[PDB]
Amino acid sequence: MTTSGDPTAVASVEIHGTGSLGASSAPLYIVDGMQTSLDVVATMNPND
Amino acid sequence: CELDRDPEGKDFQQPYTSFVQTKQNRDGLYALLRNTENPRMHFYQELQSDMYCTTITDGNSLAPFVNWDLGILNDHGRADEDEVSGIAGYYFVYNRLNQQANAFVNNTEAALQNQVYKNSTEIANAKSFLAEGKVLQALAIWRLMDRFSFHESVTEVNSGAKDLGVILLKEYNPGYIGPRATKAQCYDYILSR
Amino acid sequence: CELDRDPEGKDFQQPYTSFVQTKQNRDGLYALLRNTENPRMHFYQELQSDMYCTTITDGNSLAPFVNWDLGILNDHGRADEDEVSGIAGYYFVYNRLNQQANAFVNNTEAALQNQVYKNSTEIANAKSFLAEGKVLQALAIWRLMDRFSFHESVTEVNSGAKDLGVILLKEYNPGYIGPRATKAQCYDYILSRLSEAIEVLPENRESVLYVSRDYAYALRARIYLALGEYGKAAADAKMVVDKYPLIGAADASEFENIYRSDANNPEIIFRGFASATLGSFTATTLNGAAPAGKDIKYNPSAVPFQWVVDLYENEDFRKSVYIAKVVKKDKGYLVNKFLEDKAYRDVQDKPNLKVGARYFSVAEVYLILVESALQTGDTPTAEKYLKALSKARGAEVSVVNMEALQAERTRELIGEGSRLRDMVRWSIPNNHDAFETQPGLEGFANTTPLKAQAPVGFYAYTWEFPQRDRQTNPQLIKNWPI
Amino acid sequence: DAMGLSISTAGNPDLSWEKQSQFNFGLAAGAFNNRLSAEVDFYVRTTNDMLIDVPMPYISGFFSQYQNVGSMKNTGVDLSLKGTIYQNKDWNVYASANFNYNRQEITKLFFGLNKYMLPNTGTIWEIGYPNSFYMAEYAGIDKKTGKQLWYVPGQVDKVTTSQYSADLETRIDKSVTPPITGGFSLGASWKGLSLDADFAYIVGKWMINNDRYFTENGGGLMQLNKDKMLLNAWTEDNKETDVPKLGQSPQFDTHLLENASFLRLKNLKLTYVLPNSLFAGQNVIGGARVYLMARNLLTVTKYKGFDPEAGGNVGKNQYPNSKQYVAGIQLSF
Amino acid sequence: SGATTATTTTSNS
Amino acid sequence: LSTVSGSVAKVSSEKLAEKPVANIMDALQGQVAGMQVMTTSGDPTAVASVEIHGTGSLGASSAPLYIVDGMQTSLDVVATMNPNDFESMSVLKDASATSIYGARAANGVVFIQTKKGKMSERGRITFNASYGISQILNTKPLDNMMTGDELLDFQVKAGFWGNNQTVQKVKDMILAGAEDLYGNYDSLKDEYGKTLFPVDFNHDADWLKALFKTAPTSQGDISFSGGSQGTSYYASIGYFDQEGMAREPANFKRYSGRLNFESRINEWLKVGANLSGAIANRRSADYFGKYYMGSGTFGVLTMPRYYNPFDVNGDLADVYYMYGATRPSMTEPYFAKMRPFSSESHQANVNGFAQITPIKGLTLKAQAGVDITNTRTSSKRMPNNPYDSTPLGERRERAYRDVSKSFTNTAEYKFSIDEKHDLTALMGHEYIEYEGDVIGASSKGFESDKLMLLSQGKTGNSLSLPEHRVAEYAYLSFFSRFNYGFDKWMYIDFSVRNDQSSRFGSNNRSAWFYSVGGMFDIYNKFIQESNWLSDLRLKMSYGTTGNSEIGNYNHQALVTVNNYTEDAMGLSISTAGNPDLSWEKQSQFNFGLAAGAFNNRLSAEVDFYVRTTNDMLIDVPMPYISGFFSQYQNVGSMKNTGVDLSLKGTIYQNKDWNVYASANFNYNRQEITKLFFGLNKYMLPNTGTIWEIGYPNSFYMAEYAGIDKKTGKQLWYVPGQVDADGNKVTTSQYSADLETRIDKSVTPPITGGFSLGASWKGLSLDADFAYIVGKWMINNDRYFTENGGGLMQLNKDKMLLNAWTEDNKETDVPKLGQSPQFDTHLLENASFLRLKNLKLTYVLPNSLFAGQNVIGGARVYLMARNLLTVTKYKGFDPEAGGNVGKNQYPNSKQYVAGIQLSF
Ligand SMILES: CCCCCCCCOCCOCCOCCOCCO
Repeated sequence: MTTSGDPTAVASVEIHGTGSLGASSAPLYIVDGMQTSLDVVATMNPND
Repeated sequence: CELDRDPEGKDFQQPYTSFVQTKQNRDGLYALLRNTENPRMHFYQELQSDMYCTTITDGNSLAPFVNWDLGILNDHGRADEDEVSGIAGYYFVYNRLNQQANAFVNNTEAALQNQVYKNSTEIANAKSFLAEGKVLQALAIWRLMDRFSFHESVTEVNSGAKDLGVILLKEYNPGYIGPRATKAQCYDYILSR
Repeated sequence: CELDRDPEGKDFQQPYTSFVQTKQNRDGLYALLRNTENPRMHFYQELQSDMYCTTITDGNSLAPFVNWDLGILNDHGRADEDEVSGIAGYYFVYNRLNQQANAFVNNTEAALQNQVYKNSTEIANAKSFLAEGKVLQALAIWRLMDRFSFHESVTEVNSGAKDLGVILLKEYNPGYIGPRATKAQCYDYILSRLSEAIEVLPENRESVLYVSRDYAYALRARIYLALGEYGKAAADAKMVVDKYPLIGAADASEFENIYRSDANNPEIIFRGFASATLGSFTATTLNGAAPAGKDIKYNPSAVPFQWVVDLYENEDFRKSVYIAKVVKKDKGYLVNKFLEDKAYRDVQDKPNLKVGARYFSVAEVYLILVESALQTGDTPTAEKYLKALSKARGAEVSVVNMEALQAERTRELIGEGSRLRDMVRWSIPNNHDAFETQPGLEGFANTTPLKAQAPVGFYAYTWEFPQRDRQTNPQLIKNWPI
Repeated sequence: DAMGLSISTAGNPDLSWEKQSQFNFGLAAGAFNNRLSAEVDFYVRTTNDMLIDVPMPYISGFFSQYQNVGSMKNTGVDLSLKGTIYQNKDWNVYASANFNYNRQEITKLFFGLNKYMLPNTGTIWEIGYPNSFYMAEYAGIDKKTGKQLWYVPGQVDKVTTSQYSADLETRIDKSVTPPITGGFSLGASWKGLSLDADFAYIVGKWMINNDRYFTENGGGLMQLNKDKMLLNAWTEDNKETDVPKLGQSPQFDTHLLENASFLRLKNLKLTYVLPNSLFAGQNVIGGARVYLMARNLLTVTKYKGFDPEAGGNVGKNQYPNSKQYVAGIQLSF
Repeated sequence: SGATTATTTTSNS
Repeated sequence: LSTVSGSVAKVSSEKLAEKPVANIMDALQGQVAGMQVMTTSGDPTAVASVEIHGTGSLGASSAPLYIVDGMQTSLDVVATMNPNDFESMSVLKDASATSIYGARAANGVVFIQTKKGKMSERGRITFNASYGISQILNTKPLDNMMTGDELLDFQVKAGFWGNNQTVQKVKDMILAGAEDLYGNYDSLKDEYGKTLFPVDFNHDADWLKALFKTAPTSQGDISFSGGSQGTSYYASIGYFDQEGMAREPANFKRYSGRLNFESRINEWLKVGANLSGAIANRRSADYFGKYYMGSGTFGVLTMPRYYNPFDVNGDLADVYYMYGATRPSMTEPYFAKMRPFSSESHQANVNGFAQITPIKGLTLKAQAGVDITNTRTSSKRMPNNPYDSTPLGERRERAYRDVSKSFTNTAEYKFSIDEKHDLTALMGHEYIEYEGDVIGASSKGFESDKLMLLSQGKTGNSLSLPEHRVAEYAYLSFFSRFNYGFDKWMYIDFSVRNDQSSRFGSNNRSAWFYSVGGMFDIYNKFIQESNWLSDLRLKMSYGTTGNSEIGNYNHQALVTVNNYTEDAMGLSISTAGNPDLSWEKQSQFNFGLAAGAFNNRLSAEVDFYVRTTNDMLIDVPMPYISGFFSQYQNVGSMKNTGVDLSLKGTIYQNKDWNVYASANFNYNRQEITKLFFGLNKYMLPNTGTIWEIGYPNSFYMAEYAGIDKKTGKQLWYVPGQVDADGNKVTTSQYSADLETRIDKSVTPPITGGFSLGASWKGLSLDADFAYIVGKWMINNDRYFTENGGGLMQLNKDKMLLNAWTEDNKETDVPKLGQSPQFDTHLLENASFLRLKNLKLTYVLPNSLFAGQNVIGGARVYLMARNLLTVTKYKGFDPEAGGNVGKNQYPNSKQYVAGIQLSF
């Protein structure tokens, strides 16, 4: 679910419900072996 | 490969490495003691004496102490971030001073035996600083034992709480679940400090 | 492609079309004046007199001026994008002040003639601003003529330069090279600026941080005294001497607390704006001070002679403010006038030795009035003001006979750089080799002879033109024979 | 003048990492020549040692600690299925669908406690239920006097009062995280000319509409524009309505909980690959492609506030999602 | 750091 | 790259590979004829100064254009590139060769090409590693200074400590009151006398050991190179680390990477990319070049030898004592510990090109690239320092950013109009852009070293104002070049370009330049066969180029903020401006002759050039009555005439030996032909130099004669006066009218070098020499160590003991109380010959790697840099200078031992 129609807004993704109370529920984003953040993947051309 | 990442912009509790850290932690201990040993904390045991009479300006605030209302005094006072007052506020500020003094004294002793002080002036000053920290520990434990432990001339008590003191904690840990030490151990601890 | 690239934080030079543009360029003129007429530029003409002895701390910075080293003092100082100092820096900052006051005055004259101001209060304020700029042109020309032109009691000069002044520009253009004016032309220009500016500025002082009529009277009296005309000097000093009270103190610490603070000193006719963040500077040459925790420790590059210390009686208030016994922790005296001001402090507990610029105080108007009254043959006025000044300072003079005047003027203006002009005007030779040093400071302050003897009428009392001039225009006649 | 220093947050040297154990059982099947394909998966996901800033006892000398206490269990089933529906040599029709149902339950809290309410959030953690909403129920109005009425927690006969207080809030049986998630899709391609459509639904999602605190408000904030249903307010002449009198201020009760379940036509593309016979006597250009796309074209919702999805637990002054029309080229030369 | 000893020639080229 | 009729000198890859410095142009000293490389500091972050064919302008820069693979770069960016990635370096020192480059290509162009992968069946993997040490090269000038006892006796006799003073009184009650200062500090109170003697009159302190050290240097890189039939790649990752040889810390460190990629897509397209990046840490010793007390080589010369900075163990202390001080003086390792400084700079250069051949003939090429630098530096002043002026600390953080873009689009059509007539036409476009900014913030008033974030300072009058600086420019350019070639032996080249820059006014910014060149191959037409001669070409060129390197906003008349109060703002006048600032035009005629010999075993080149700078950009010295320091103007002219000749040989002996040699030479005569304000000469004040019409940039000072043996005074020659038969006339009164233009040039005329190389079965030895002849420098440190007039607290030279007195009356040094002048007795002859590097390498033989297929080669070398110098300069270094030798960071001396595994 993406909570804003802002062009600089990233989505909130939950796999199998919310796990914790008082912690984050975002997954681990890996791009080509090393991990990233969603704001960094926003700068990569998705046709690659 | 060491993977300790210490926070930049603040210090944290650890054994000391310099004399300026010891001096600054001592000044913070005294600024903490100023808000603990206040006249405003000792007014509740002044009003519970036989020398006061409440007036019509009261709003049942100074009234549970002068009139001996044993239903309000059983769980009185609050110690959240908005206000520290009452019997719970008394207990909170004196256990807070006891834990901070424990941290300062144990860190200064570890720094004295670890030989981190350069000249002899800093060693002599740090030994006097350690003695001041021990006096503040004895003051905190005595001011808790004064109100929360029974005098010997008491008739009827809970079964087992006749010769018990306060929870004698000697190290720094905020999460501590322990039993009450006996009264003799608490008085020997104060007098040895 | 458009290839137009224009700077950031910088606008273009335009003629004045508003009233707020005139106010902005006037405030820029005053902030330029604050970095010109500050005590750091008048230390060179103070050390060159016969009152200082270099210590062993000196790294050849003050030693050309004290010991009169004419091989260095010919081409001395820098003025570039790194440093501005020396004789060349003294020349550059007053020529820059003169040119920028010219630009301000001509632009606001043309804006007054083109009728770009709205009301009548804007016309009145613009005319007051014009007179305040005319005073600053007068000050810049006079302070260049003070150092780079001969007094009339000079013997040997470069042939043709005894009745010459400085290069006189009366309108702003930076592309002008020309010959030197005469002394009469420059002095009529200075006095025309001052007399045209007294008739416009109001009667009472608007602010202590801006030019008033009191400052124009005080500057005109100073120029008339240094010219050699005592009647007009007394007549101009009489109009400003009774509006500013002296410091009323009972002991030396009260005099230190009222004297050192610019905001509470009740006898300042004109001074520059200074805060802890804008307008303050350290002037630690004559005393060599350095903060250390909460106190001050001194390492001076030059200390006064014993005859300078013996001018002050032991109960004088200036013998712990103007000179202090702080060399080698208690052993000797230094000139401690520009120490500090406790208002311009980062933390109130720790010193940073920052002062501000003061342009005139009333204790020089008293000395101008006493000297002019003594020279024009008026004895009750000279006593009436010398007893008042010396009793407010702590120790009163018994007899007034122009030896007391010389002693009191030497005692009162120390560090301000007026002794070289006085010992030219009074026909006093150097005698630096004959003086003894302070006996408590031996090992630190010792005997160095002069590298050039300076009798009465020596050419080297006035400075030589810097060597960017005499190179860029060869119709400039230099001063010295060598 | 001199700096002093003192301990302020207290830490703990036994911070763990929020442990989790997950058990999984799945079954995958493929029907006639791998055309119809199905997949079903059951999971139990248990979390222990969650990170809470718990309120400490008074011997600590601090107010909180950040320790690892708690438990939680997520039980669910998710299934997906693909299919291909030919009718010809050229035609290709295909379809797909997903479904996921997830039930959250809190198991245990910190210090012997059975129920904890985070301050200034509006939720409640109760053992045996998911994290729910924490508000006062709203009965309606009383048409004898025209005043608002809230239910009482307990007191079953229920009993309603006309005076709001903070001791009237209770646990609402509507969860914060929506339980049912899915999405299905069609597709058809004649010869080159393809048409794809994707739908995505979330049902079970509740959301506080915070702008209806202002746009339907009888007393206060009177300079703003209001809703049209304030034109038949309760007076003594018109007393058969359900909107209150004009002198009252609304609360954050459960008349602001809206049902933000939706179904969104997330994508709809029309592609046309240019045919191979057009690039015949040439070796420069290899192929081409044209497409027309529409994003967020159609939405089926009972919400009242410009977007069900834009938000998350509360809908403030929000940026709604966009509806886009895109045309595109591709020259694979 | 320290005290600066004067009489330098200014370097150009 | 260039034209056939151009003067191009190519430097191979074996002159760039194994060098222990981050200064790549320092490797080219004595390698190109006419190119004069001088590096004036041994700092690891210092950079070289290049002049091709003499200095060209009096106010603008004379540096060449530095170009790596098409994009023009600064020299600090090339400092962050691994030089094992460089294939060659070609210096285009002509007017027919620098015709498609146009920013400041009147000064020459240095073109650097990076390696691309030579394609084969197996790629190559090389692994280089290296380690070495670096020292100071000259510790001779401090063998003449006084000792401690001699200095105290000289000071006592010279009256420095007072009249009637015994050496024992000054020794005891004056100077050994260092007990009083050390007794006030808790860390030195109980350490004085036990392990801390700050004043020592028995032994003599070693200040060269206190102020300088032996530093390390290391580097290593792994590099892969390959390619198929169409594509090719070269990748490289590396590491370089160099420490400075002074105790005041200076270091250079970088981690680099490079991928060069080149691909043939299909029969009309070819694409390519040259990606590079680095992470670099710089730090420069930023107190050198000025005179402080115990700093630099001035500190090793002039500190009194009875001042001890050490312990009783021999290790360096934290403080020392100087008499009269009010606090102790920190040593260099302790001052570098209470003032930290870190820099981290991220650099990325991405280039790329696409080349299209639609028809046979023309070739449309497009090229684009960007260089991006992001620097972030931080400095502190640590709190709770006992030996400071305040117990409070400060911190300053700056963030720099530079971004440079470039685009270049050409279209070349090459054809043959007959059988034996070749033509070529090229036209092109070029756009260069730059923008950069610095932002900065500060904070003061910290009390503990852990609470030192920038948001944790005092919040009253301890606040300050930030820093901000923006700069930008742009260049637009169009060009065209035509070539014609007759039958094979006559070649003509023509060229026309148009240049515009943002640094000039809106109606003065565009200029037109042209070039005509020609080559004639005399051997392939006239004498087509001979027994000894093998090649003979004769080339000749005339061209016009421009120079525009002055600074961005120098033609506007500006106004800046000069606030008075804290209420309203104020505006002051900044600059005067020059509305008709334009380019500086340079025309160059070149005539050269290249010849070969016995089957190309000997070869030679002779070139004669005339170079003329018209309308030169002088930063003119406006007189002080204007109120401005200087102003850039288009006034003046200059001329450089010279010859440069080169020759390569091979002198070898047997089947296994291979001995070769080379040499260079260049004489260059400058002449100023027109100055600025209608002047015939201008004397630059406090430099010691002059610009006079008709002569080069010369020196300008009085001529020291000697001393008067009857009085003891200093004597100078009065210029242009001879008495009766005798000698010239002298005088003892120093006047400014005694200054004469000396016939000694500021910029050195003669420049060259040579080389030797021998080999054997694997073992090889190489030696390169570089000499500069005609250099003079004013020794400024001999003003401080050779005078009895002032500065008597310093250490002096041993000659001042034998001074003139009425008793000692047959000396030659003057009397005591006299200041020296900057006259001819301070001009030293700084010409030198230096052995640049001496390499001894040994390729391991192919017999050892017979059966093992994972390692295919190995190579071991020893190397020594800067290990011989032949001078007459008494000043620690002749090269560090440029008319005045100040407190200089001398050049290093390296010993490096590395390996290379080509596995
Ligand atoms: C068609 C050209 C596209 C190029 C864009 C890529 C730009 C990213 O490069 C950023 C700079 O970083 C330099 C990479 O360093 C080279 C590392 O490679 C060495 C490893 O083998």
